[PDB]
Amino acid sequence: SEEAFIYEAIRTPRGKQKNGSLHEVKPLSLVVGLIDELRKRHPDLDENLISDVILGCVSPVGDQGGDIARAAVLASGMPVTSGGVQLNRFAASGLEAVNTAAQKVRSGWDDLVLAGGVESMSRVPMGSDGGAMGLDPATNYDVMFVPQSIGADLIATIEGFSREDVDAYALRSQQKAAEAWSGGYFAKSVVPVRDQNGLLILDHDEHMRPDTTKEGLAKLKPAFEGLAALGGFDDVALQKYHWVEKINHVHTGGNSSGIVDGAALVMIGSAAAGKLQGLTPRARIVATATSGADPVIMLTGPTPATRKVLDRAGLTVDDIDLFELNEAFASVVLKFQKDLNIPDEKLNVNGGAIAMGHPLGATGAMILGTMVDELERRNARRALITLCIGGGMGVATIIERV
Amino acid sequence: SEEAFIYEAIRTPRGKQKNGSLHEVKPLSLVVGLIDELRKRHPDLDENLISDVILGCVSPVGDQGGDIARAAVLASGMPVTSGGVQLNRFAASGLEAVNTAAQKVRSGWDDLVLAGGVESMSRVPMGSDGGAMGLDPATNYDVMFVPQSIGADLIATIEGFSREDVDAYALRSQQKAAEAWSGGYFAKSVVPVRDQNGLLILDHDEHMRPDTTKEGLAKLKPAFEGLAALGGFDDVALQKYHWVEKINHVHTGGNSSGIVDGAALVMIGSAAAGKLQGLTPRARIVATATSGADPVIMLTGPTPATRKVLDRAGLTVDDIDLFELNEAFASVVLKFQKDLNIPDEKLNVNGGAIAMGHPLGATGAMILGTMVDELERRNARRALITLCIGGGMGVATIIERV
Amino acid sequence: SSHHHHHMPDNTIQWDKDADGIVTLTMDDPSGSTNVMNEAYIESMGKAVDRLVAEKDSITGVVVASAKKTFFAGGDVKTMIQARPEDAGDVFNTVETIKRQLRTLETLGKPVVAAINGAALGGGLEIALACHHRIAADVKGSQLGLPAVTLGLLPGGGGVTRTVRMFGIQNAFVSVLAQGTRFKPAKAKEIGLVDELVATVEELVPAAKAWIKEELKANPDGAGVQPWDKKGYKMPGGTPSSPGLAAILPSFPSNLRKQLKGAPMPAPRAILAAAVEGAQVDFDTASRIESRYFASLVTGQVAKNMMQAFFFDLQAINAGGSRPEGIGKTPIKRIGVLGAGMMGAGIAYVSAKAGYEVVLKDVSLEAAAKGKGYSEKLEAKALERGRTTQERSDALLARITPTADAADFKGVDFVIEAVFENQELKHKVFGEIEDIVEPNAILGSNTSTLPITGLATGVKRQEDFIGIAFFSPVDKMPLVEIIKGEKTSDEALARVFDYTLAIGKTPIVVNDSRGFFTSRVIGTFVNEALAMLGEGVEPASIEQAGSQAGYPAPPLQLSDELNLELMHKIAVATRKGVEDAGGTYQPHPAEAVVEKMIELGRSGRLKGAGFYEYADGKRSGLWPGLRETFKSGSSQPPLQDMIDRMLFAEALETQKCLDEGVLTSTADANIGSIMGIGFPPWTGGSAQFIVGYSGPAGTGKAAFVARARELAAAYGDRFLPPESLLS
Repeated sequence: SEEAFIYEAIRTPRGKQKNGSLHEVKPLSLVVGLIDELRKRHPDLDENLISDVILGCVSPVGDQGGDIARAAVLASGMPVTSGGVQLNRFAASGLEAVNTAAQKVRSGWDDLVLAGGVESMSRVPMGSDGGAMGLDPATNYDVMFVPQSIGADLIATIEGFSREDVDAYALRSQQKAAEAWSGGYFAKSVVPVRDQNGLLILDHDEHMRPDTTKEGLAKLKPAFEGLAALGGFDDVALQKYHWVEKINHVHTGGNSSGIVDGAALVMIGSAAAGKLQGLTPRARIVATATSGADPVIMLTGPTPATRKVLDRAGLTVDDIDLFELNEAFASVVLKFQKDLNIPDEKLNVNGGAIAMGHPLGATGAMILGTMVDELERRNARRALITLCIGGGMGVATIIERV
Repeated sequence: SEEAFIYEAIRTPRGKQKNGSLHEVKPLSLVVGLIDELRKRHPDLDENLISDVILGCVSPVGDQGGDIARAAVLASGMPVTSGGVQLNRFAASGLEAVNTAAQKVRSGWDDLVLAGGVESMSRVPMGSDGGAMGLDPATNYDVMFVPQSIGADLIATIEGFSREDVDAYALRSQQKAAEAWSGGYFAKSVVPVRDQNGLLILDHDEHMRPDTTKEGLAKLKPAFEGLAALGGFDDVALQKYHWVEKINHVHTGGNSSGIVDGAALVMIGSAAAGKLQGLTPRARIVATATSGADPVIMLTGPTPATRKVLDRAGLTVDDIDLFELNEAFASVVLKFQKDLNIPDEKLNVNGGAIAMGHPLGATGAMILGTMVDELERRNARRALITLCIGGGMGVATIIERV
Repeated sequence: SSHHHHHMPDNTIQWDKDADGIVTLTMDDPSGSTNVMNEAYIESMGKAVDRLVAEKDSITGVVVASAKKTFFAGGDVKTMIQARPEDAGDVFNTVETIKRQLRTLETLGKPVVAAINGAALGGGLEIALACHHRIAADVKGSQLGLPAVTLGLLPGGGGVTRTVRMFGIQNAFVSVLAQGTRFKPAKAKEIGLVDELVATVEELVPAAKAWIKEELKANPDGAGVQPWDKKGYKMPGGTPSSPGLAAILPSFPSNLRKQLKGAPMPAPRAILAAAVEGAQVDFDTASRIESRYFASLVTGQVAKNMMQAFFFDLQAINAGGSRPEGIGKTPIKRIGVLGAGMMGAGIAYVSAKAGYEVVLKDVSLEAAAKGKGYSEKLEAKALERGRTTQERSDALLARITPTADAADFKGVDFVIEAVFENQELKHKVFGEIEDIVEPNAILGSNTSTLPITGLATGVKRQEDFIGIAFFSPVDKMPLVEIIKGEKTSDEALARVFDYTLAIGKTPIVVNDSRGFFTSRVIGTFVNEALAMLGEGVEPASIEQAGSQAGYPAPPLQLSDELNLELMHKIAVATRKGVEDAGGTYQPHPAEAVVEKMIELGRSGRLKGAGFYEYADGKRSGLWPGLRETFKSGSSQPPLQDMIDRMLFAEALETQKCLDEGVLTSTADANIGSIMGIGFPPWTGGSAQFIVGYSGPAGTGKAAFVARARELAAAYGDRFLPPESLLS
């Protein structure tokens, strides 16, 4: 019934793990700083109309535990009637928070909703929340658990992707991320992280290595191969994919996503909520979808999730102008490009997670806000956002510039 | 647009902490067993139409970490296109999972969705996930953090509730829970927890003490008073409520909710999804709402949340037949009864969390499924479900029997 | 919920409380010679435990001893094999009572010491694990371990719960639980399973009572309290919640599938589950989780399969089942082995290892020395491991007399043959030696396919001629396929049958037929794989289907060890047995695939190239050109159909050997298929796989017929079930 519109979409610069600028910043402070920016952009906005604050968090433990969305509402000074909920859908937690917020608006039971995610991987490492399936032997044995790292090498081995092929994609991601920063595409979106006094801490995605060469990536070692040969996940993955003889370890540190800090926020509301608050819509959520594939490969999820959201919205691949898949692994993107025959001029046009980093809980909202600002710069119509999810899941979202 | 209907609603018996029957059962097994029961009730149901599985979990750490909803989908044999997401909104995580599932159906982007929660407090204690506001000194100091235990004593001190008054409510909760089990109101809803061989583990809410006497509750000690006097939360709470001189510690172990294990599931879908799957609707989600109040008392949330959902659905207190507030503390229910002038013949008619226990992540779905089966037994029309949430939040949901 | 099973059997425990207040429980089962965990033990332990709780005032310590040769071994297998899925209640209550007795003995507040005189296997060690102190006598032949996994069960008497508490999840699983490793009393003290060692068994009890008097005086508070019952107990390696173990904990099931190769064996994964899930909770809750997993296995089909083959079938063969029904005993004074190849050398080793004087002979004194050197590189690698001494190992190598002269067999009463399969060769080789050795000597022949009937026509005393088919490697392969010829005496069977038991190997009796039983059935296995490869099936799937079915070696890899040109000759000999009888030979579709590789010059690993590609004597992946030769991937049948094709083709061929008299019983068919052809142990044998079949069509022999008809309606007429089990 009600139409969901994206009124704002901002994010923080992405730090790094080893000697990161954001290692001193609490993840709660990253969400508060973005709320402070939204007030700076709209000081005369009645925050009592904000019905909920939905955040995505994959490791809600310690600094990120205890409904950090609620901790962000109380610590930022927002009205106590704004609620707050933290959901975890692995890497797509940020995008699903946007989906859940948009679906809340269409239900008519919520007016204006903030959504996004936060993940300080330098303070809360990946997997600190334990694991219901990974640590339980009965569950790890029944459903064949093989980490996402091997699942990427298996796709490249199955689909025939060489070491030079994934290095050719990791190179253009470093370029299109450097081309995006030079052209200033992220100047309006990225909100620099400043301390209490206001002094600068980080103003740029510092995980990037824009001076990357083709010969430099080939000199790296696949750190994904020793864990597979020692842990024994190679033979486990090949027991289900029995028609594959040997796993070709093509993924290294230069062609996989980075372990970075960050947080993103997206303001979603109905047309009546934006008109009443003096807000103009920047994009419209056309359709969302949730599907999946086999959990052993763990990363073939974004392929049926995109086919579901396109057929549900009544569109095709030709009807979409921009495709944004999270660059968790290089072979994951090349797989999605081959499955749907995507022109690479429409696939991660402003770089992705290979160069700029992949904060687990917030990437879904970051690459969404990247597509909202890029649809306006290109003056295009539709954009499609997808992410590969651990557990063989997939979530896709189509937006349309207004 | 689409109307959300509750097709099924089941739950497990609630164990106990000290020598509980469910202390050996992994929380993942509690969600799987309820999925197995849903298949037993509908074997010819195409589970590929199940779009998502949303679970509420307040401490998603260890056994409950790693998107336990996804772990439940893979370990139960459900189709891999069923997704799975774990959200945390404190005690109302189970009800919000039902709300999020219902709002997903109204959006038309999801057909059939499972929702509920799970919390094995005997294996994962409360607060094991850390705390963004409780453990951070800057956050604990800025927003005045005083645990829910004192906030209940403050309401009773403010509203003038004596030790005999809260003991009079805890007694009738033990009676109406014993009257519900004797009459067999929960026979269709409660699903006994059985092991792998099928042997029984627990078939009844074992936290109950139906032989409770008025004189036995008065002999107890307020274990809520020593923590307040030693930790210093009494003076902190009185700094904001400056017009109160002394906090009357009326809450003990016999008039507060119990620390129990359990899990619940609710099957929600559109009318077209139920007709296609041969399912008949048992209730209809009329409206949901999210509001809140002051976080220092932490429990005055269910009062504005009920007023919001009633005015949004176009109803009043007189238009509702049943009220179900989670019995986290006795004074919380007496406060809600006085604020809206509720006849106690409509307030927790089948007992509540004082006798049967309060599993954090699953109570919102348990007391919802209790109201779905009670609207059919009474052949009534509307029922309203509310919960008091940590952080001064409140969530209410109105259902209508179909 | 008591200490007894019912709330009239014999009593199996003695009671003796000395003037110091130290009770001595001496287990002594009257009905047998082995203290076994039966219904009479549960009632005896309950009466002894209840007496300890009632007399705890006048008691200061407890010593658990035994009056048999061994301490305590196993459990009542007669009952566990009959437990149906509806009997899971009684099975759960039974093991709960057994551990409730030990938990009371364990938490008695007084030192309880175990005096381990002999073997402590299965339920035997689990009683010693319930003791606070363990003393074992260093008697050769005494074993200590939890071999419950071999029978498809888990140690459900506190073995999992206590070994994990003593050593940790990682150590206890891989070293004690998952493989059922048996330890010597010297190696047991090394890992902690035993605390003290004594020379003789008479030193046990007086040292146990001396240890209690010392423990009470030097440690009065911690006496009778296990390490995990104290306050500051920290599990070795940590619990699943500690960061050190949780980082590597996801690798535990993946490493298990790596070892088991995806075989449907539910026991090793149940042990790992009860081990980890028990470390997350307290002992008494961990003890109950261990029981629920144990009852899940006992009521299962796989456990009844392994208990049928690895217990009833093995104890029946060693009892003299297929032995001649009534024959005496005749010793062996000197063994003669012909040929110093990889077969003849290992035979001279396992014979000399049993203390038999061996006269090894090849064509040359050069190769005869290299034949004995095969056993030298087996005793040296054993001397490095410290399992034998220099004195004994030099007496073993002193019994073998390698030579090239035929007159050195003067005085041999048992001949072993181990050269190539040439009838004219075996006729002349036996002819040179038949008049030399003792007239009573057995004329044995290690033969693969050549019928013993024709080979016996080359000697004068054909009644003393028999077939003794060993398996490579001889030092480890424990099956001996004894082929019975038409002229073979009944006494010849017993003399070789008693010899096989003397060398610690398991024998089977086979009547002379085509391919005997091992080489005949293993041929249908490799044929089904080569049939699939010719049908366009991916080679990588055939290797996975072979390993996931339960075979130790995938079929294409085995098709390279077994020379591909050697199998072509077997099809030539079979094509001669039918067309010289008049009938039209119906060739298996795998024969055309064999000749396709013969024409390409890839006839197995021996040539250096077969289905795999070999380099520096090491198998190095599959041949890349194998996909273009047979158009791999053109047919993609389900993996479960591939597994059933390689399993049914061997189960159906085993059933034919039972009808044709090739095999006398099903115990030789089950054990012979496992310890010889390499049949999956989870099936319990090729004959047990028929009556114990479990699939998406049912359970038992009736479901086997429907699945065989289903495989026959899609993969050829060769899968139709015989009449011996049809309808």
